Amino acid sequence: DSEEQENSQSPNIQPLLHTENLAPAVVDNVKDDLIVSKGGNSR
Amino acid sequence: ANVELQTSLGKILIELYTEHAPKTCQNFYTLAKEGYYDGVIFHRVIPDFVIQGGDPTGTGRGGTSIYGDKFDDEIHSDLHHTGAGILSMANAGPNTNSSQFFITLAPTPWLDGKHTIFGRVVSGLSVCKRMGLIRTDSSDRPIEPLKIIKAVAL
Amino acid sequence: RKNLTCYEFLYNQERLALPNRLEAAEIELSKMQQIEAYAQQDYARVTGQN
Amino acid sequence: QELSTALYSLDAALRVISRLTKERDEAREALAKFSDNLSSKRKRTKLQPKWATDDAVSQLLQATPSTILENLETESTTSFFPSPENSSFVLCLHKDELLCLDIQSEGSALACCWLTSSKIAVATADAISIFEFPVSSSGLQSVGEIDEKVNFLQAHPSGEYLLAASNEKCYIFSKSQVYNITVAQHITSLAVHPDGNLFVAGLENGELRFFETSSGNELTKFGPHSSPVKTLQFGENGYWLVVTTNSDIFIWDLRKSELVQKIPLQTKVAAVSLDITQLLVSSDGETLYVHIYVKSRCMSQTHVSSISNLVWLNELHQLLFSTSNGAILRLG
Amino acid sequence: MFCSISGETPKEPVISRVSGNVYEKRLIEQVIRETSKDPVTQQECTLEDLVPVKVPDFVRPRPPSATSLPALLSLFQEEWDSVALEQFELRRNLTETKQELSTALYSLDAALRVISRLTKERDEAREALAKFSD
Amino acid sequence: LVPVKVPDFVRPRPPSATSLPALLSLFQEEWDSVALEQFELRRNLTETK
Amino acid sequence: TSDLNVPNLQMFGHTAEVLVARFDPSGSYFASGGMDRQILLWNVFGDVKNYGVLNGCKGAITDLQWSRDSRVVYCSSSDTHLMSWDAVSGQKIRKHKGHAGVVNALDVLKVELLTSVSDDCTMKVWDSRSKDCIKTIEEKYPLTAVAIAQQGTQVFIGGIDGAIKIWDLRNNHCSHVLKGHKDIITSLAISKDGSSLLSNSMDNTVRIFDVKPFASAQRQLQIFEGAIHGQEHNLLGVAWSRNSRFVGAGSSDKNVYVWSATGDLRYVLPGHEGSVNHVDFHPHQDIILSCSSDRTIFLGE
Amino acid sequence: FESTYNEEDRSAAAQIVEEELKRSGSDRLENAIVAAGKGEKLAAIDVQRYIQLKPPGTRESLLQSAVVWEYQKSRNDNLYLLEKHGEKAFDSSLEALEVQLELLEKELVNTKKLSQGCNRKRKHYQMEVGARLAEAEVKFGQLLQSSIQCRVATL
Repeated sequence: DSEEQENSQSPNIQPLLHTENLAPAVVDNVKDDLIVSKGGNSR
Repeated sequence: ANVELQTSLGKILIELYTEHAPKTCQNFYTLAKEGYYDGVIFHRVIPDFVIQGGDPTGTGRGGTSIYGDKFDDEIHSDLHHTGAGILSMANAGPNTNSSQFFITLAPTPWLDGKHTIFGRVVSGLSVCKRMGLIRTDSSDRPIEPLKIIKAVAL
Repeated sequence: RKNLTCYEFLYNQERLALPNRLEAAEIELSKMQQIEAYAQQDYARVTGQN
Repeated sequence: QELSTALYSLDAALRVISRLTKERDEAREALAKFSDNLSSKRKRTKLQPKWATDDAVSQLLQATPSTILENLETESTTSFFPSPENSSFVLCLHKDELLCLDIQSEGSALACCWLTSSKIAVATADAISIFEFPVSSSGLQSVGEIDEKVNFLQAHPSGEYLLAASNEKCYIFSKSQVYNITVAQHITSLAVHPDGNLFVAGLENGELRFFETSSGNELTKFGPHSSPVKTLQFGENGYWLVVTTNSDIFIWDLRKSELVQKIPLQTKVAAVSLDITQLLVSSDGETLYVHIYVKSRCMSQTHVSSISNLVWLNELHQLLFSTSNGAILRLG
Repeated sequence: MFCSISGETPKEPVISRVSGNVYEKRLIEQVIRETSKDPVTQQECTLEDLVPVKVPDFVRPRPPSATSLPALLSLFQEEWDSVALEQFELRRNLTETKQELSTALYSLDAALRVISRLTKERDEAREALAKFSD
Repeated sequence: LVPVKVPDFVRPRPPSATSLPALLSLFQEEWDSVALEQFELRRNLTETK
Repeated sequence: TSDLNVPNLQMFGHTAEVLVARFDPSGSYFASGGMDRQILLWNVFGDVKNYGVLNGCKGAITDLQWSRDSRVVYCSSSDTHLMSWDAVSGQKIRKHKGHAGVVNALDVLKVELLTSVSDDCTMKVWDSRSKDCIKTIEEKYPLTAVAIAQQGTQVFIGGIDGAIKIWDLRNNHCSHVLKGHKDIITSLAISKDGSSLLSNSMDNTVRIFDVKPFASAQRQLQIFEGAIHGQEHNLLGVAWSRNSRFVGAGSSDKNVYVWSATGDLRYVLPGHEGSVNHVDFHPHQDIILSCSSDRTIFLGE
Repeated sequence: FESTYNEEDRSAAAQIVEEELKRSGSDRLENAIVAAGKGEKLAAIDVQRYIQLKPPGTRESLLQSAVVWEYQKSRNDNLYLLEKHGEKAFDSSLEALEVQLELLEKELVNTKKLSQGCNRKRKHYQMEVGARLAEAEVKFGQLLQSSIQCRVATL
């Protein structure tokens, strides 16, 4: 008897605000870190 | 599923095993669609072992998949390295596949474990056979930049 | 563009709001340090006999 | 865009609420385990010293001793209108202690009203008869009309529009008729807010029917009480409210519509009616206690024999106007 | 390919200066006739604000049966009904979105009231904990 | 210089004779076709007269 | 992530191993000294060049401490002395004598009070003008590092025994020991507020203790491994960040170590050519200072 | 936001919100006419009885035959005109279709990249602030414990 429409649709992309980010959030930092380190070479 | 690789030596044609391993080919397909692979060196060439490449930095490390860092491989028994030209992926751990890949030049029955197989080169095998004969320094790295000009997916 | 504009507005609202939370945390931190300072002065008056 | 922004602000504030309540209750348990080991208005001091001011027995006939209401004129507090059980509306003046006006109609009157012009009054009877009978004329000029008892009486500020409520879930408006058959919950308590834009009406099942006066549609239900609530009355300063039930006296706030004060009494003790001067409050019943409304047993007067049916505050707050069902009229 | 007003394909598209968007001559002209301004920017606009640009034009391929004939009148009635039904759907969408917006705004205001009340209860509770510690 | 601002926010149509401006263009095309036929045949009528 | 012109800056100078380099309390200046019996003054922002040298010391600068006024410098020498150098003019102000060995460490007070220890198994507190030790404490084994509380009655002295001694200057009651270490304590540093002590010892563990009159037993908060000490028995320093949430240390394994005060290693960055004697954090920004026994001092973030 | 919550907490907060809500409280004329008409569908009707081909009768048969003849001639002209050029116009329509398709998808991928960037900056900021408040509340709890133990220890 609860307001499923007002809650499920509200949390539809609200979880995606924390889920969709985690995919590309592990992409730019990896390449930027490698570029910053290896641009300075092994030494 | 089909990708043309305009490499610097010549033309590489690959068909992706979507039916066998679907997850590991979708990233490659959409990655050829985005086409950020332009101007990427084939940083590793070992005679009769591999030709590895696919990293933006060109230092043999890195490369982001669509998942961003790494994904989980899927392997099944009938996949094998029995031939010369199987297109596989690269990893540095249990499940640590990155955007780079390689092409086989010999049967490698010892390498069919933690390593996923996801391609068979139907044309341009001659190009890989000559890639096996490339100038290489002490490390398995070509002296001159073995870039890939551009890649269409088709 | 829907979710892009929504993300813009939520970013603006969060950048506005978080300084208030940080300031409240600092204020309560300062008060709790003051009360602990009084407590340790009391225990120090105890400690003067040690 | 506005809808999505609002919905996402709701979700964010909902998460705020979730964490907020969570470790608040955590810390409440933590503390619980930790502590284990107008200058003319009468003042509180003068009102608390109130006692019996009059002893009227001739006002009400002793043949049928019973009262159900008591109305006072705002312009003249000497006029008191206790509803008599002899089917006669008796208008009496305290100065002479005499029945100045008698209006005769077969049932015991249950409610009465007084205007500000010292001439207009209305009464309600068990015979489903509600008549606005002027005291000066001592005769009924209008008729308000059924097959069941009326549970509440109300009127618009103009004094001619009339609203009545019965126990059959039907209400009479003196040009519309809204009927709710989904709930079918009888009511016992109701009153009209002096602003006049809305009103509340407690029901038998404990829910409260809060409806706008102009629209006439219920928009709020407050059901935290059990058993029939005898009465509810709004204050005058605006933010003082009082409710009672067949076993405590509670105070409410109009904006929040939530409990703000509770005076606990025993189950067998039941309040009847409440009076407001938001300065001071008066109560009647088995246990008579009057408390200051502004500052939340302060008064104990037991000179009213029998069960006190109503209590009113006279002018200057020097004495009260209380009546009982023993045909007695004691002024506090 | 689509005029920004109705979505129609502008055979003679135009672009503006304050906000360059693809627009059709007749509709902006009727807007100017109604209100001599641009509702897109809430600014005064003149007839010269549009510049006739060169386009290859959008070829209009005919359906299997469109050769005059009552096919054309059946299409008249059908597109009448279709654009009108689009209008009904869009109007009822107005009404539903505004009522939902009002409900959401009321819920949001109540949420603001309760977060303020709950925050005050936090302040007294925190102070109660701190003062127990003595 | 004016870059392209094609995306916008509104709903396009098929570029054919299935929209009312386009359909009305075909209406007037039918009308001027039968009008042109009447023109030529009325020239022929006056010459024959 | 700062106002530095370059993320990493190498400082060249000195003719021998540099033993100490300490920031000005304002965070605008800093000085360095070592086995070359010389003190170099620097500029934190700008061209980062020398503006003065402090010559006259007849021994290696074992330790030095900036003054709160940021106008006078106190230097500890290996030749049993304690000189006071006027930074803005460079002349000898005073030379405090009285020790009987190499003066290992030095610390300054919020009030002009100096403290020091030396190999003669003694601790001496000096007034800035008395020129004599107003109080002296005698121990059985040589002391290695000191920490003075900014409030001004407790001093923590670490030496050979592997147990920190807490001395109350007024009370002279010493029956309270911060046991837990098992070898030589190289350095001690007090937190900014004065609640926590940072200890480094030759038993290879960098530990953190609480400085309060009252405790719930086992005053040891936590220990950090990794920071190893070589066979040269050097005096490796530890530092407290400006926010006192990142603790820093140097190790003889060519590593600069920064911990999160919660037991999680944060920085492991190498870059030194020899044993790193001293490490310090900037009191305003996120700069980290390095000082190694290779005639060089590193800048930080 | 960064937190580990179950949906039961969300439903409880929503029920609290519902409880507190309960406690607190152009168009023209032709278009309007046809709209009030066809609001119940009411598909408008027009004569399509030009294919029945009424047999020999009154003048209506003559009118239908003549109009059908004229429709047929116009249909002939239009369809032959269509096959004069073939489907080159159709090829151009499909090519412009794929042009616009690609132009849209380019801006779509640009927009999702921007949204992912906004997401990642947001998630970074929330991470740093949430870590700060986490250590804050931990040290608050340790401080409460220290204060209470000190106070009882003084005795």
